[PDB]
Amino acid sequence: EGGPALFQSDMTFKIFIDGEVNGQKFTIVADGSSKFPHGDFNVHAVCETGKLPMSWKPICHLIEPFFARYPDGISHFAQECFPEGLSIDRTVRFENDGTMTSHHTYELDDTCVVSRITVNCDGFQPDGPIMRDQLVDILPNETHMFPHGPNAVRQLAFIGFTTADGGLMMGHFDSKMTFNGSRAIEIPGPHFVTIITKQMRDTSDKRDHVCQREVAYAHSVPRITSAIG
Amino acid sequence: EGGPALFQSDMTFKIFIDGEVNGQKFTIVADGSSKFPHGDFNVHAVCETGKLPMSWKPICHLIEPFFARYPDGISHFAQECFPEGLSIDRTVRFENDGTMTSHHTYELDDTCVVSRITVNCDGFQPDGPIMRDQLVDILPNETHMFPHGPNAVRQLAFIGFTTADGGLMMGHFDSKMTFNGSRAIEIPGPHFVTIITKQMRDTSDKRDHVCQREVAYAHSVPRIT
Ligand code: NA
Ligand code: NA
Repeated sequence: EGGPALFQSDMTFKIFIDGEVNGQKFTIVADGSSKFPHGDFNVHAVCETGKLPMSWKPICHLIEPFFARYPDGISHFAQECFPEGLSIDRTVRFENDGTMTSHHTYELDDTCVVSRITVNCDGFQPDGPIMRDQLVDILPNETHMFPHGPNAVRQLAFIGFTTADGGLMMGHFDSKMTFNGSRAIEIPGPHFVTIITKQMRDTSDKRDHVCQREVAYAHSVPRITSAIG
Repeated sequence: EGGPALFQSDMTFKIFIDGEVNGQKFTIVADGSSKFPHGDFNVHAVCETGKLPMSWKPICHLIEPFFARYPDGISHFAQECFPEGLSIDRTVRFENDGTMTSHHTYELDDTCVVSRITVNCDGFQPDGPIMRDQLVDILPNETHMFPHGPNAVRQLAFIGFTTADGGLMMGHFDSKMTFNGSRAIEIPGPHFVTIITKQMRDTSDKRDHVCQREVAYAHSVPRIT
């Protein structure tokens, strides 16, 4: 078919993030694993440039759609896309402050997916909860997957973050995933992928790092036909 | 006695929509019932000005949040608002198209809920998918509910409609539900309400007649560690 074939074993992945927040460059490298059947995976992320000038929380969606556990009967696009891979173009528009714009590419290196991401963060308030690291947790969410022309899928999401003063920071996530090949590919119908994300500190690592576990799984909701069933 | 105690019965409801779309005034008088434990209900939507001048599709959300089946661990704000009732302010932004701004009030009549809605449909493309009635299916969605201050909840959603050309027109839905009381009211934490709707264009006479079914229920999602 046959991308899903390749992902039937336990994979590794490596992430290279080249970023810019308010004219200030930063670099994040990450690695982790996803044991079959997937949909529950951990990543260790380190800031190469010493200290991250912002909250690690908004970085969560940067540090693997092919690792979400999909169901039998919904087509797993991210996985279909290999070996030739896929690009992602993504904007996160945070209400009353900055926009995160990223470009991703994914290559398959045996049982290792290599991810290369440039990210720009502009218009972020230097006093705000993101720059001042006042973000407490990442809200779970129901992202919405929509077929998009012949080579793409579109992921729309509301990503919310709890602040220190108990309020809420809301990002408008819009993410295009484009298949790199020219061959026809199966494009899944409208569905959902649920994403729950927790960021933790490992006492082991002295570096500016996070460990991050994501539980992600796809699902659909039964359409009604008057009765329906 | 307030809140969900009022909803422990079977119930009807009534909707009055005063609207306009790029000038064209229209009134809708929808009516329906919902049956304990609710979460699945029908509405009979009747235009009192004859022809609805745009698709009936984007009107789905206009034609009952208290009729969602809420599980036990999740506070049902829409119901807790009663008797005092609830007001709603709602914007829906269509990519490359117009914006529905609506304002709803709700009032309890023992076991009947009265809905009073105004809605401006503006900036809509005169030849686009909505005005040309080119939208086939209303896609289902997982609306996101968030606490919004001491007396409100915010509902965010992407409401997709499939077009004639087979593609999808996307609505960015932002709706603020505010308790109209001074009394203290529980605000639920972040959750979701799954909404599934099916629309049908019931036997046509001097008026646009429309039937709609909606399954709608609230849920949380897992948490880690
Ligand atoms: Na599919
Ligand atoms: Na609750």
